[PDB]
Amino acid sequence: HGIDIVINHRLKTSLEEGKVLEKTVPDLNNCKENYEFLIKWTDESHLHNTWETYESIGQVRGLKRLDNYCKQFIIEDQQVRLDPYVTAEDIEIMDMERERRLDEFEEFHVPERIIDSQRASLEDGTSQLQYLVKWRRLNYDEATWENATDIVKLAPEQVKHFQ
Amino acid sequence: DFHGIDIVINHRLKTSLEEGKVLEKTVPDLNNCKENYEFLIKWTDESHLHNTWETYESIGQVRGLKRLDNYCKQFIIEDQQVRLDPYVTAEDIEIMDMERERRLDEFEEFHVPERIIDSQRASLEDGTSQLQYLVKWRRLNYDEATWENATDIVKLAPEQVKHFQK
Repeated sequence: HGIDIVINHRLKTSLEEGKVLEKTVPDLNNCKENYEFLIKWTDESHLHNTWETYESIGQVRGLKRLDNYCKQFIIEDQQVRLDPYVTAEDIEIMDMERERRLDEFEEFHVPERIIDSQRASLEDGTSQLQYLVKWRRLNYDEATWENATDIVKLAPEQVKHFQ
Repeated sequence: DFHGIDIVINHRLKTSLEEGKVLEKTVPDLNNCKENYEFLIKWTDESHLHNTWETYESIGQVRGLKRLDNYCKQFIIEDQQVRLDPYVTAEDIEIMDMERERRLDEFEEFHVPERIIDSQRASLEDGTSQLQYLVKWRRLNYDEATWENATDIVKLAPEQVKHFQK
């Protein structure tokens, strides 16, 4: 359960909008204090992505990934945006680049097909059905085993076509 | 003289909760809304510069709670009745998406100063003092102008401060 990919950031809960509206470039300390980050975890499909702060992720593997995300997608971004000789072109190109990128991650929590189905034996007396899910636009290497009853909540037609 | 819910502007997935929780193909009920989301609050007697994302948990015992309940009903629960419906058409979805987008674009204006109207220097309890600008916000507009800390308003709008000061 480490950081695989950082996908996005947004203003931190319980913090005034004003804080991320300043016309100066944030520091890395600004990044940790002002934002939450949408984390894709190493052990898990995009279905299990979560927004965290630096404080809530705690002592985690893959931290340099969070730092690098901050450097590129907040700090350098804001160097370009807040530059005195920034152009209207630059802004539109950066906006469309970001949108295109976020649009692609949106694919990855959608099942394309369900590939296989095993039932798991739990430590208790009990058992739970699992589906091997191929995700949209991710390859077969990234198909993951998921709880069957989550997949039915998420993708009832794809489970029907299963059956 | 208080801090309650004035307007609920938007909702988003709660921090530390898996995305799957808001990706299910069933209509949320009000308990779902309380557990799965955060909500962007405009507070009574604060400008939109002071809006914050809160959960039902973090807002606690707060005035104007009915406004959060009505936000949930209209914009999450209703919205999902229509989207996850039967009977839904491609046109319905595009219309709803556009309506939301237009609503949220308008709110964006409200934390952007149009003009600084006046300055006063506030006398603080500790014997010190802080300057205060009266800001007219874009698209608001005059009864909603607010006194703001002068230095916030330079971090936010340095040009509309050079032009106030020329």
